[PDB]
Amino acid sequence: DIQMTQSPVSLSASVGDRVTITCRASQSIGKFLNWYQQKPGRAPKLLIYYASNLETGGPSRFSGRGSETEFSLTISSLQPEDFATYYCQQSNNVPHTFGQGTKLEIKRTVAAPSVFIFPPSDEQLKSGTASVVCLLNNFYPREAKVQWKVDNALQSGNSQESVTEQDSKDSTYSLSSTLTLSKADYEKHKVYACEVTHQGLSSPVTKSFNRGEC
Amino acid sequence: QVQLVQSGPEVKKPGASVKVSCKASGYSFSRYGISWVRQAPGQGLEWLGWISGYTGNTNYAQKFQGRVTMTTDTSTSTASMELRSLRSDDTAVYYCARDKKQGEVVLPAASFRWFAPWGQGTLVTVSSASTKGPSVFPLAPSSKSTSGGTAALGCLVKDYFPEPVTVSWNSGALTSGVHTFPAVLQSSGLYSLSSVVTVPSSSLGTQTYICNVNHKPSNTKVDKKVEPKSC
Amino acid sequence: DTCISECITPNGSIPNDKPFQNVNKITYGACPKYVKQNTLKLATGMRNVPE
Amino acid sequence: NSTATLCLGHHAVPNGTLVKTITDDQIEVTNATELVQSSSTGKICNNPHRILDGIDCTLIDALLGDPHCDVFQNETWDLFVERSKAFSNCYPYDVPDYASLRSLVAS
Amino acid sequence: AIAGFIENGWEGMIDGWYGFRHQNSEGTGQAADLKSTQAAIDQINGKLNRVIEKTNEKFHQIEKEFSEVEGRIQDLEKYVEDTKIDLWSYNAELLVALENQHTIDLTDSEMNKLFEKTRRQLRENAEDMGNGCFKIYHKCDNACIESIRNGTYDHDVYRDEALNNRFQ
Amino acid sequence: FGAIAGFIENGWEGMIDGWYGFRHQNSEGTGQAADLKSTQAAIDQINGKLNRVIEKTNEKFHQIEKEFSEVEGRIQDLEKYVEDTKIDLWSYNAELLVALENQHTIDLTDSEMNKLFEKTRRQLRENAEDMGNGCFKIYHKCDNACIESIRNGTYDHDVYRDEALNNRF
Amino acid sequence: NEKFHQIEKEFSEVEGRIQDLEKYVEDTKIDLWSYNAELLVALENQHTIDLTDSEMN
Ligand SMILES: *[C@@H]1O[C@H](CO)[C@@H](O)[C@H](O)[C@H]1NC(C)=O
Ligand SMILES: *[C@@H]1O[C@H](CO)[C@@H](O)[C@H](O)[C@H]1NC(C)=O
Ligand SMILES: *[C@@H]1O[C@H](CO)[C@@H](O)[C@H](O)[C@H]1NC(C)=O
Ligand SMILES: *[C@@H]1O[C@H](CO)[C@@H](O)[C@H](O)[C@H]1NC(C)=O
Ligand SMILES: *[C@@H]1O[C@H](CO)[C@@H](O)[C@H](O)[C@H]1NC(C)=O
Repeated sequence: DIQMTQSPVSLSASVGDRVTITCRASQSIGKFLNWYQQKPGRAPKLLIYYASNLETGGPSRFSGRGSETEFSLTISSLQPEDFATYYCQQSNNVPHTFGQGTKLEIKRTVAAPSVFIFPPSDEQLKSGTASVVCLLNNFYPREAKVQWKVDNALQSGNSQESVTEQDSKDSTYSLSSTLTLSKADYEKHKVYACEVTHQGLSSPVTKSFNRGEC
Repeated sequence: QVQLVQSGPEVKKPGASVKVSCKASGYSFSRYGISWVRQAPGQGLEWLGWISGYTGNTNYAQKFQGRVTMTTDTSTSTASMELRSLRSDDTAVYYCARDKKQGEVVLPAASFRWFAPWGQGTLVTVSSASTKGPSVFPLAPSSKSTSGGTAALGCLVKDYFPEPVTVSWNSGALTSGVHTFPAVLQSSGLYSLSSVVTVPSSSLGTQTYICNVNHKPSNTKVDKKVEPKSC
Repeated sequence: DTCISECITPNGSIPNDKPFQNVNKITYGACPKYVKQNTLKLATGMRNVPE
Repeated sequence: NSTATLCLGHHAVPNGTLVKTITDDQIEVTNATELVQSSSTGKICNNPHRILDGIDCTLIDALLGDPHCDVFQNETWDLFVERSKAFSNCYPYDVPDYASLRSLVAS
Repeated sequence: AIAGFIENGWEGMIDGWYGFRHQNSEGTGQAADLKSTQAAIDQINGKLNRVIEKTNEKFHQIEKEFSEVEGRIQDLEKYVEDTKIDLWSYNAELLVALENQHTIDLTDSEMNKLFEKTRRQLRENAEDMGNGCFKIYHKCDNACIESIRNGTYDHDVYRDEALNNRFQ
Repeated sequence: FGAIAGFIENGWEGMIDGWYGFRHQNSEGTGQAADLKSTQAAIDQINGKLNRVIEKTNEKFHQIEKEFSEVEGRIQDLEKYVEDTKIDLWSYNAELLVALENQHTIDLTDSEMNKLFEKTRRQLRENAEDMGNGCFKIYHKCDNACIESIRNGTYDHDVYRDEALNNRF
Repeated sequence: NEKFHQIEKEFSEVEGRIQDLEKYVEDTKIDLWSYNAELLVALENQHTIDLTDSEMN
């Protein structure tokens, strides 16, 4: 299989910017390289075919160059519609292989998260399980680390994270980490904390609660 | 104009077989081929195979060989894709796309060796599970008013299958500061979801906050009033 | 080093059992001809048809 | 049984190799060999050619007789190897058409 | 259950490149054809020898790397060397492409030769099943199968039996 | 009175829906149909060599001067000689390439016609005879559905074997 | 193949750089044409044997 390597995997830019993303092939593919644009909830759409050809009806600001092993896609001036994920794909040999994709994201000033923590709702423990939710709201950039500590003991393998896409107005992210335990395990300990480390603070922030105390 | 229309979503058990159909219009079906691409949740694109509408010849990716069989019907301008011995691995959105001109020799720039147009996509979920109703637990505003001014409250929708579930606040009345997170798949094999909103902490004593969790595959409608803990 | 090799490149000695070479266009001795390809596969069997 | 069946066939392997022809970028054949030498040991073998290691000396420095190149007087070679670390340590000099004098001495 | 070369290849035949699979009253068996196997290998060995046959021995040449900008003469030294490399790179690309097409052609030819050689032996005693196999219309034991494989099969011995079986 | 005739020293200007095909004459009349698999098999090979002749990118920037406004002598003689040598060698390569390519294309398209004929010969077995002109005399009544079964490779020779052999002898 | 005034290909004196390039140019040409000739007769003879075998069949 021919391995396609896209660079970069993520890119932050402003409207009006000029951006170039790169596709590399493990062996020569001639000019049989296609570019597809995918917006979050939609199917992919062809943008550039055979290395340099703009798909009919496509915006003139999109252009592509390259041959053999090196390729590029250029946007002359960024537009609101252009923030999406871009894939390059080779059609020279079978199986057809895709690149891992380049995600175009809106650039923004740094914003620290506002952390919230929630003890398991008393009804949930009546059912038998306990879910502690740690919320990070309206932060940029996406990179963040969330560590759970129960009675100062660091946890591992019992939490799941979920991140939203960039907000339509402020272009920030939001993250939810859910520590799941059994009711028996949950009642054994007292303090429950989630520690958040992010670019927007000089030192990590910890929000905690005491079980059975409000 | 030129268009590909796919069949509806499917849900299947691990041992089963699924069959997706692709309906074409706006071009001669028999002069082109159809390729099949799938996309796992939150993942990149993956090519499955290709079939010619001119000859019926097929090319499958090595990893699906044996498992997939693709057919085409000229009389109804329809291509189909059958995947057998399914797995949780196969849970993805499956696309069809026109690919490769047939019946004539073509120079490279006229070869149509590119995927266009694409179908809307067919969603296939493979899990050892049955449709079940969602469960909602309140995420009450904690701490000392949380903070002097802005408080966060929410709803956790738990142990439901399959996707998706609507969530609104105050019957769509509250739409600012709201954040509904993408569902996550628990090892239990059932999804889980949270929806939260930030609101002025002074509004907690006067305003009532109710999350409405609407699920259709189980025909379940749950409303949850989220109020602060009183000690 | 203490070895025998007919072909010398600035990268060191290379064998000449292959007709072509991608190490260096600067050579001395009995050397393969320098080409730009990194690999050229010469079939030594028939078409492979499984099953 | 009143009849019999006799089949003719050829061998096959589980995992073959891809090669190119005039018409096809990749055909699976049972076996292939590589025709492009692309690796080296990193070392220059001292046989069968006579290799003269300059060490700190360039050929022109050994020709003129830079003191730290005195060891190269009357030397011969099939291949003279000049190193990056080489340096001159005598009187500052300049050779118009340095490349030509280097070529004809080295030849 | 047995099928010939028109359909696929045999991964179990590791004693040769071409051969026979049979099914008769005594059972089933497999045997490689040695002379046709070596006929293809001899040709592949030969092109491996010819590809390497001419020695390329060069000594003092021109300089190909330069540490200073000089202009006209250096432009020419670089252009000569880049011209040489592009032409040899073309020759290398064309050579393997032609050789590989010929290797594929000759090995396909050895298979057809063996099939037609068998067809000529059997004569009216057999029919082409269309899958690379012959239906031998007479009781052919192991010693009868070997006589086909070693080219001593006498069609006249079984012709009367076979023709009766062929036509009602 | 037009009798059909096959590919032996004869092409078909009337067949426009494919590169290779069948023409038949039976009780229901005469007909024609293209064979799509063998047509595309020859086209796929031509497409593949069209892709390979263009696959290399020849990208050059600063080179040598090739036109001169003044007589200079030795260095200019060498620059002209280098470029003239390069052009003659590439011209030879271009001439030999299209010669080898066309010879192979003519061979592979001739081969597809022979493969299709032999593929048909194997189907009919002892129910037909080679008329020598590229046609088969099918020695049994073969209606339109019987012709299509030959064209789509599902023709069962045992169904008609008794009838065919009785007509042959 | 019609060539008239070319480069000098034999030299009576040692000159260095320019003569090194003149010799390299001519040796490169001859090796490429020697390859073309060797491949030509090999390809042609293979085709001659094939076409004469084909006429018999
Ligand atoms: C002739 O060949 C060209 C490309 O080689 C192709 O585009 C064109 O369709 C062909 N002509 C016909 C009539 O098929
Ligand atoms: C050989 O060395 C050159 C630099 O002198 C370098 O560019 C090239 O990649 C090297 N090749 C190998 C195979 O070491
Ligand atoms: C091919 O088979 C070998 C075993 O002989 C295995 O090690 C290798 O990974 C296989 N390659 C592929 C691409 O499946
Ligand atoms: C050929 O095989 C038959 C049957 O085994 C045997 O009788 C005969 O001697 C063999 N001939 C040769 C030359 O091996
Ligand atoms: C082949 O043709 C026959 C006769 O028209 C028909 O009955 C059969 O269904 C066809 N099979 C296929 C695979 O088209």
